[PDB]
Amino acid sequence: GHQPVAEERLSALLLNSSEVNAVMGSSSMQPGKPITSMDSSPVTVSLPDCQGALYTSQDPVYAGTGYTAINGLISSEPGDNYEHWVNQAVVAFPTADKARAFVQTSADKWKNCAGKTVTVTNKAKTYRWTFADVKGSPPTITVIDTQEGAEGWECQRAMSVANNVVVDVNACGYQITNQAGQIAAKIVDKVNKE
Ligand SMILES: [Tb+3]
Ligand SMILES: [Tb+3]
Repeated sequence: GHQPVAEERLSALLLNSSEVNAVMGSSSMQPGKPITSMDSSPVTVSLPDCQGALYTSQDPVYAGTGYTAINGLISSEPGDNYEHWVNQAVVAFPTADKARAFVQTSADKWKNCAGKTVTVTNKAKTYRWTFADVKGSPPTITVIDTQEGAEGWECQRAMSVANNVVVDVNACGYQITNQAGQIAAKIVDKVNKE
């Protein structure tokens, strides 16, 4: 079987509520409404090409890449002070080649963000985030970013590709090590079984 994943099957690739909870160490995370388009809400990053290194599914990042469809979910415990937060998305491309090219581009951009602090402005609010080094083994990339302050809030970004599908994950919390890497690998397993 060498057929690509159909656009209409993207939602079946995401992790369910049990799976998200299990990775994150929670029993109460809940998903929001399906996300079915790229995010074009404005955000300013002091190094503009680090936008994708901070957030999944960003319009300025995916624009022009040939993607055909995106399906995602954001999950967290209820309330304003959730312990865990996950944004998981899968992005369909016409071919494996185009999907892989996008991850390669992402790897180039993330490597220029590694080991740097950037300033991010959103809704007239400004915060600084510090990137660790880019990790992972082909075709997966990961990087941990840490929000300034004594909270210790952090996010791990993970991106991978299988078949014609790019897997794009942001997992955040106070005890981040490789949750986004785990999520990505589980989504890749779902792509593989399509
Ligand atoms: Tb957003
Ligand atoms: Tb906060």
